[PDB]
Amino acid sequence: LIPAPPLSKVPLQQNFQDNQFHGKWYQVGRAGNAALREDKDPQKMTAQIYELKEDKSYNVTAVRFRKKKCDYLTMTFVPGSQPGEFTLGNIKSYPGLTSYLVRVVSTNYNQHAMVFFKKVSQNREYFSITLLGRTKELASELKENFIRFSKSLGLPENHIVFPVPIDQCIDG
Ligand SMILES: O=C(O)CN(CC(=O)O)[C@H](Cc1ccc(NC(=S)NC(CO)(CO)CO)cc1)CN(CC(=O)O)[C@H]1CCCC[C@@H]1N(CC(=O)O)CC(=O)O
Ligand SMILES: [Y+3]
Repeated sequence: LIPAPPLSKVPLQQNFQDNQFHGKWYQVGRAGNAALREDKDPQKMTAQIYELKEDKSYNVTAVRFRKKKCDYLTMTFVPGSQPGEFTLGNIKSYPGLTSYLVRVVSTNYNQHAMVFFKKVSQNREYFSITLLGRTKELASELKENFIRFSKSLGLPENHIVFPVPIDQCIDG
């Protein structure tokens, strides 16, 4: 594990528009401070649906292709006073999770987004950054910008992964 960065190093998308951020996003890139993992099984891409609710929170559902079937997980992001920042609803329901924070760093809403996550699980602090795309593939310039932002946070190139687009489940 590499140290979580001070929030002052993590920008917040100016004038965040929650109703433009809703809908389907693909995780085209991700970088975390965690385990690094050896595996001759390539990482498959996942999709996330940000469902904006009446209480202004998002029910975020991710889906992955696993054991020949589709596997879903939904988490509720509760808005803070600063637009684009969130905390986790019903944290007691997640075994081991004691702190959780979300910050939308940047997005143009119709193509891409970069989201920062910081959490404490079983007394260890983890953080990650994801590159979301409206499509499964994004321009090399957006991926390089994501790579340099991840680096700016102290993450080495080998912690950065661009999951392989697949057809199963995520075209949901
Ligand atoms: O985020 C993705 O798109 C791929 N993720 C992996 C990754 O980031 O490397 C998982 C993928 C994922 C899919 C299905 C199951 N389903 C299970 S646990 N299902 C049973 C377990 O049997 C529990 O409900 C059964 O239903 C678990 C894992 C989904 N993640 C949760 C995770 O990483 O644990 C997302 C879940 C929805 C909220 C946003 C969240 N992450 C968004 C992000 O990283 O950009 C932030 C975060 O991870 O804190
Ligand atoms: Y995730």
